[PDB]
Parts: sequence; structure tokens; C-alpha cells
Amino acid sequence: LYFQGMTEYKLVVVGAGGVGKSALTIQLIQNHFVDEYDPTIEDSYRKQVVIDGETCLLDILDTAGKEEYSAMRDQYMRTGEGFLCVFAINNSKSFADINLYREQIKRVKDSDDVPMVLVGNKCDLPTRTVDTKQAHELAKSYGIPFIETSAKTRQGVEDAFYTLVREIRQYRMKK
Ligand SMILES: Nc1nc2c(ncn2[C@@H]2O[C@H](COP(=O)(O)OP(=O)(O)OP(=O)(O)O)[C@@H](O)[C@H]2O)c(=O)[nH]1
Ligand SMILES: Nc1nc2c(ncn2[C@@H]2O[C@H](COP(=O)(O)OP(=O)(O)OP(=O)(O)O)[C@@H](O)[C@H]2O)c(=O)[nH]1
Ligand SMILES: [Mg+2]
Repeated sequence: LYFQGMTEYKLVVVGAGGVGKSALTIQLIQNHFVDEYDPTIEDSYRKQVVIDGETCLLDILDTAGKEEYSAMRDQYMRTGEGFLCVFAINNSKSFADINLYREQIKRVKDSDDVPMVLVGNKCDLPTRTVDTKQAHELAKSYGIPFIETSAKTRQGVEDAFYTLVREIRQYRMKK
């Protein structure tokens, strides 16, 4: 649970290719928006942050959306403590891919109450095909938070990662 007395949280960002998981992560870690698309195999970042007064060590795993790197899933799902399940609000297919990740996480962790947050990214764009209410209704049925983000403008970026931390904390305080 702790590293040098700081509370450790192992966050994993998952979702289809091109949804913005790297841009989100890099916005949180480095406070800059990546405009280019450099597909990820698997990257990781640590960040010391205060969340609700608690000094946390975040270990954020930035995973592959491209199917060619699927063999790496089982390993990150075993070690991850909470999952940001990311789709893009202009990509219907990405929204339809959410439960591919969710069900795989549940299967690997053999658990129905794994901490997760649904993230609808690219909320800056005009061309929305996935509505707020539609994604909200899904997250409600899952019993998880839903947050709209823009890696470009920073809207909701902290909220997405910090909500996940709060959910893990609540899951842990239960036990
Ligand atoms: N307008 C806008 N573009 C975004 C946003 N987030 C990401 N992008 C762009 O979308 C493209 C892909 O973003 P990435 O973060 O590389 O995507 P990814 O989900 O990490 O992709 P994989 O690593 O292949 O799974 C890039 O060109 C980003 O600049 C956002 O919030 N708004
Ligand atoms: N966790 C998980 N994700 C999966 C699985 N199969 C596919 N995916 C994800 O979903 C994507 C493919 O789903 P779609 O967006 O419908 O794509 P598609 O039509 O099958 O193929 P393309 O459009 O060519 O990418 C992959 O790139 C992965 O990100 C699976 O078994 N488990
Ligand atoms: Mg990436």
C-alpha cells in the first residue's frame, strides 16, 4: 500500500487505439498536449501528487489500444489496481470497445468490483457521436464514475485520474 510512507496507487489507462490515453497521461504528468499520434506499446510514469490531503505515489501504466499488442493485457490487468476506461466522444467504435476491456479486467482479476472510471475524451471537438447521457447511462449501470475530458484543454483530466484514486481508496477502506 505504501512507498516511503506515501500511498501507492497503480492506475492503468485502457481503451481503443487513438482515444487519447497517452495525451491524457502526458497532460497529467507533464502539463502539455501531444498533437502527434505515436501509437503506444506500453509506457509507465510515476508522479507524486496530493489528492484530498493525502500524499500519493501514482504509477500510471499507459497501455496499447492497437490489437497487435494484446498479449501484454493479462500482465497489466493482474498488477493494475484501478482502470481508466477511455473512449473518444467522436468515435462510436471506441465506445463499443469499452466492455471488451472491462470484461477482460474482471476475468483476469476474478472480481466484479475492480475500481474503474469511464472517460469520454476529446470533449473539445465539435463532431460528437457519443452523447453525454448515453455514456452516463452506461456508467450508471456499471456503478462507476463517468468523466468527460479533453487532453487538449485539460478539462476533466485531473478529475478523471483523481476520481480513480478516490475509488481505489474507498475500495481499500472497505477492507
Ligand atoms: N482534439 C483532441 N485531440 C486529442 C485529444 N486527446 C488526444 N487527441 C489526439 O488524438 C491522437 C491520438 O491520441 P493518443 O494519446 O496518441 O492516443 P492513444 O489512445 O494513446 O493511442 P494508442 O497508444 O495507439 O492506443 C493524437 O493526434 C492526439 O493529439 C483530445 O482531448 N482532444
Ligand atoms: N480488452 C480487449 N480489447 C479488445 C479485444 N478485441 C479487440 N479489442 C479492442 O478493440 C479494438 C477493435 O475493436 P473495433 O474498434 O470494433 O475494431 P474492428 O472493427 O474490430 O477493427 P479495426 O477497425 O480494423 O481496428 C482493438 O484495437 C482493441 O483496442 C479483446 O478481446 N479484449
Ligand atoms: Mg498511446
